[PDB]
Amino acid sequence: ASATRIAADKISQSEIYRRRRQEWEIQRNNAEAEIKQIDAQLATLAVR
Amino acid sequence: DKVMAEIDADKLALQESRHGAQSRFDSFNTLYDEDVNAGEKQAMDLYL
Amino acid sequence: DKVMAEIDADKLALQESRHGAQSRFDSFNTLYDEDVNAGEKQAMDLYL
Amino acid sequence: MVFQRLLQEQNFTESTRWLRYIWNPAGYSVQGEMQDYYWNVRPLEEDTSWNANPLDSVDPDAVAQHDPMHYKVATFMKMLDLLITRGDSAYRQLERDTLNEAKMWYVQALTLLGDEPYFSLDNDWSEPRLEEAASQTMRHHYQHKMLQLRQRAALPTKRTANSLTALFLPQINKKLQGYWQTLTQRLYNLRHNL
Amino acid sequence: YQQAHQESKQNKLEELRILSRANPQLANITNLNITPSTLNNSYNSWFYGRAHRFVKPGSIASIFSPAAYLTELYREAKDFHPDNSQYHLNKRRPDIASLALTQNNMDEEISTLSLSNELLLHNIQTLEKTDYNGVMKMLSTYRQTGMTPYHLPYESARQAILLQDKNLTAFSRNTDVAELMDPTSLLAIKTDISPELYQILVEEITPENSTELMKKNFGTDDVLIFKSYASLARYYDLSYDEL
Amino acid sequence: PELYQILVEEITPENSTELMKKNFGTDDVLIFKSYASLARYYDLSYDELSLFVNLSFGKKNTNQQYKNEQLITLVNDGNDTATARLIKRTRKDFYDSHLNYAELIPIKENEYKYNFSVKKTEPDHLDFRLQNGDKEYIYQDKNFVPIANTHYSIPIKLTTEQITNGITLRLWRVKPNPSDAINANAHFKMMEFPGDIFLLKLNKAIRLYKATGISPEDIWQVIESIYDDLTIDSNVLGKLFYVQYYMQHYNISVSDALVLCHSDISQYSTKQQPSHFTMLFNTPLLNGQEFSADNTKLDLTPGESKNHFYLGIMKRAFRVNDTELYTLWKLANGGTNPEFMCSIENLSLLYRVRLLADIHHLTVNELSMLLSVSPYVNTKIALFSDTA
Amino acid sequence: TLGITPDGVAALIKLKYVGEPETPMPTFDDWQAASTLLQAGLNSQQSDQLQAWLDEATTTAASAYYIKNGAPQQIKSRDELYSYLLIDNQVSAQVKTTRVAEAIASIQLYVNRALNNVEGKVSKPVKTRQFFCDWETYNRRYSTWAGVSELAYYPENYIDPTIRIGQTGMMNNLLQQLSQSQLNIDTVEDSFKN
Amino acid sequence: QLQAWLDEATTTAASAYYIKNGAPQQIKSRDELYSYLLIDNQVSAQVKTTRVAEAIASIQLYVNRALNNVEGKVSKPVKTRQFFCDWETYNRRYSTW
Repeated sequence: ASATRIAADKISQSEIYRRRRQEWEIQRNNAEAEIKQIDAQLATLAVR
Repeated sequence: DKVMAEIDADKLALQESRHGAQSRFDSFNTLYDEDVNAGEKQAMDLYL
Repeated sequence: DKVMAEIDADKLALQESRHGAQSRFDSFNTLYDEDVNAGEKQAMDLYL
Repeated sequence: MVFQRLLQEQNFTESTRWLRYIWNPAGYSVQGEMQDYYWNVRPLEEDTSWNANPLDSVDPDAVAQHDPMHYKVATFMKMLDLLITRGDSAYRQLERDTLNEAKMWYVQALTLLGDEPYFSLDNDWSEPRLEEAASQTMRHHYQHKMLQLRQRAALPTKRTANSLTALFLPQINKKLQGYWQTLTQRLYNLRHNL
Repeated sequence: YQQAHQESKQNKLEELRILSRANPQLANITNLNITPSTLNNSYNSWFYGRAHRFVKPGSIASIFSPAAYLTELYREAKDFHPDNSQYHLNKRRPDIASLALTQNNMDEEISTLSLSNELLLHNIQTLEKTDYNGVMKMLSTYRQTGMTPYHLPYESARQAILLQDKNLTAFSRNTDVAELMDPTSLLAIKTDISPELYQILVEEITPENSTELMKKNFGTDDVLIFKSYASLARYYDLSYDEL
Repeated sequence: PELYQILVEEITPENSTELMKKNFGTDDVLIFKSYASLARYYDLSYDELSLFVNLSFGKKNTNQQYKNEQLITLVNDGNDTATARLIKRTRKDFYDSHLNYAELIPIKENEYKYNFSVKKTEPDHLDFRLQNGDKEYIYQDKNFVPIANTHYSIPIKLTTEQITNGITLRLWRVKPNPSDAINANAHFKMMEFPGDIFLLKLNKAIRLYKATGISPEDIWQVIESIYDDLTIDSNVLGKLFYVQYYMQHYNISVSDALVLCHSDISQYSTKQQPSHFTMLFNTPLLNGQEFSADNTKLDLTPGESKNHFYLGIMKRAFRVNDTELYTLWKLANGGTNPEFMCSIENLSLLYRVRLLADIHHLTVNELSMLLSVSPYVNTKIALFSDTA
Repeated sequence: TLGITPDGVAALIKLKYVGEPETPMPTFDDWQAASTLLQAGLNSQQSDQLQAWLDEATTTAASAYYIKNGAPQQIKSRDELYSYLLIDNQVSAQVKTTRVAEAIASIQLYVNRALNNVEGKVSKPVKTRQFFCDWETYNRRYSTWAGVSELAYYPENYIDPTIRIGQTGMMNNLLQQLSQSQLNIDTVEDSFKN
Repeated sequence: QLQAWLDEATTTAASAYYIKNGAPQQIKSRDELYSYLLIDNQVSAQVKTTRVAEAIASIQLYVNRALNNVEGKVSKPVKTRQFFCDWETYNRRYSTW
């Protein structure tokens, strides 16, 4: 029972690491959209 | 003419904001559609 | 002339926003490219 | 199970090894010489009835145990999954050396698949009424014909009219068609600069 | 029962074993050593080319099509009632038995309530043995039930006028042609008063004309024809508050 | 230039075997033997190949053999020439209102088989008749009710002249009571060629489809608008240029350019898309009953019609008033109103003038003004050539 | 502002309800002529709007007439007419549904009403077939029915290498030993030796 | 733009002519011509690749087609060298090699 308890802890740690990576992926996509938007704002500022 | 081109570049900036908002919505939707992961459900069953 | 100089300083402000958006994107990308750390993988192996 | 888990954790060079432990299309090198087979499991080579009475409950594992050809087909679909995800992981990196690798994986999947069944389909249907199609007499006659098929019935050679005209037709499975569609979409995007 | 069930199970198993190796997708695949089940010729000779005939996914002819689902549904559901019972499927809905299982009926997206209208008008035509125009003529003048008469050209005309000139501002502008228009006719334009409904509203009720007009507007005499608030509200489609 | 030489050359029975060598190489007409080899040779899809070729292969498993309302039926033993018989259904009046399909299939020479299926059966008529353009009842079986959604087969004896000219079979259900006889008619027209000339014509038709990207029914319509017997020529290529140029010039549709390029309103329907005729006239069905292009006289003066069905249908289909319709018909005949027959040949060139007003963003009164100040004041638009 | 001719305006005024004497009553064909006169004067948007409104009016006319004249005696409301005819006569005309889906919904409503014995006399021996023992879970909707029939025909689509009904304790312990985010070759070989 | 369009037209001219006139008899489609010649004739002209990478991709396609025995007659003793025992993991791509 102790061995399968600590196996549950191991798989829980693996899944929380996977969720941390997915959240970092969200943040990276948001920042890439942001840098594209500010680049296009630089373009319209040059036109103005 | 240059005023109209500024309007066009501003529309391009708005599209590039909308693309990242779309990707964030799709990523959160595919996160929400799977409540538990395979490993998360495995850890629940191991605790049980 | 002063109106045009105001446009120039606004472009400088936009560049300084874009630099920080770039640094945030690069930091999140180098966070995402390593899923687990060396210590995190070590802790997984120790639980196993 | 090990290969599926290595695919989900994306250890590709080990997942393909653990798939080589069961299926290799390139044959097997045993004591330096090649072999005459491609399936490393003998009840997959010779279809052994693992499970008599499989339809007592709804279990795809029970039906695939009743004949292991379905296990063989699912193994091939897992191989196609591995190849197209190698191609997708190569395609998402967006370098022109990796695009050749992605086209290599998609070409390898396509030449494992072969030719898509295009003109061999029917597109041919004598449309009955619902009253004709739900004929319990016709359905019973069809089952009686099936029992005559397994009892071999001497094949009476009396060429009569096809009383089973309103029978619905067999359908090819959706997943292989999805594989064909995504492979030709990948190669269309790769053969342009998309 | 157990032996017949076992026979049906093994017939389904043999059919599955025949058809699952005659798949056209699994022909040109490299190094998948699959032989046909040595009864494929027997299947094609018994059923004339059925294993030879595989169908496209998403077709009307497919065994997983909604037509196949409907066929199995009707074949298993047409026996809940005795045949002479008025709740039997073919007796309550003879249209659903003779539906042609075609790709047009499968994929042609018609609006519902058009099927309901065609079904009701076809049942009224089959009942009264007349044409559609005759049904509309009799429905434009039927006075016995509530929510009826229904003058369909009048309804088409008043909805066309309400779509073109909402709120009747042409009546307010062009007063010299508004002189020619009747106020009750403009009432019939702005809200629904059929010509038969106007004849119902405009007729006077004498003690002499009482029993005849009660036949003309209700049918039966003998004043206790509703007997309850519920029957009255159901006959006129009223709420308890409106009643 | 070589493709133009391929398209412009004529195919005689004398020049057949030589031109088959010049355009294919090998003789002996069975050079494709399969749909897959044809589609591979011409780089066609099965759908694009289905626009042209609909053979007798797989006959027994269907009751409808016509694909895109056409059917080729090649017969053997024609002195080993393998002559083909292309038959095109045309879907005339009351087709969609009273029946599912209605196909005329040749069995042998002067031996034809009528396949149909009555939708919404009528129990109170029982008098099956079958005439051709109201001339003579070909098949007539009193006391027979075709029940709903059932594929019936009726043998029909038809002469080669009557089938090579466009025939219009008319399915009747008359009642012995003197009330209404339900009319439902479709139009057929067969075309017969020897195999080599058929292959060469199909070759240049498929090459023109590959070159232009235009519809095969559309090239049928433009070749029918000028010539007969399907001879691709320089006038056909000019009209095929002009439909494309008008379709790019204005934002009109294909059939909308067809009406402008001296063709008629197309009655070709499909299960994909309805006919342009029923789209224009009967898609929002006016009084339930549909509009049928009958030769019924109707005086278009704004007070003497009293046939409000066709009048309202024309006014809604042309988006026009009574007076504006009358002056539209007056422009079509040079300020006169001889007689309106309500035929398809009048509905086209009544629609041509409306399109002429609309594509230049003019009202019909403005078009009448501009033609009144033109050098085209009292000219006959009904009697124009395509160049005029 | 009505989009017609002044003679059409005079024809509309000649349909006066109460006007001058010695003018005859407006006939039904006269009303139909005025109706198509006004109906030809609309564009496609107003034509679709008018057509939808006319359908939604003629349904509540014809249903009341059918309830009054020809129906079984138990039918007294529009909901009872729906419960009989298995097609909803109260749906506004924005809803679209093909004929086979309407027939499927009608037969499914008939089955769900017959199973609860709301009808006259349900034949109880027909109620206990295997198709109706599996009604509540599989056969009620087309999606689950097609999923069960696909699981019968192509079980290769539904087998996953991870879970299986009847897998052993050593297999489950291997799956516990194998379910991490990181799987080395040494880790999977130690798990395989275990 | 004109040059790219003319190249993308002359490839689908010349490939059909090569399939018709001079080719082994098994070649009947453009995909079969690709599978023979090991160079893709359907790629639009925006894609750039040097000659050594084209030759590398051609030989790698030839090896991956010969290992699955899709060709006529694969010499089975050549198939079991150490270089092809390490083909699946190392020698398939230049980076891992």
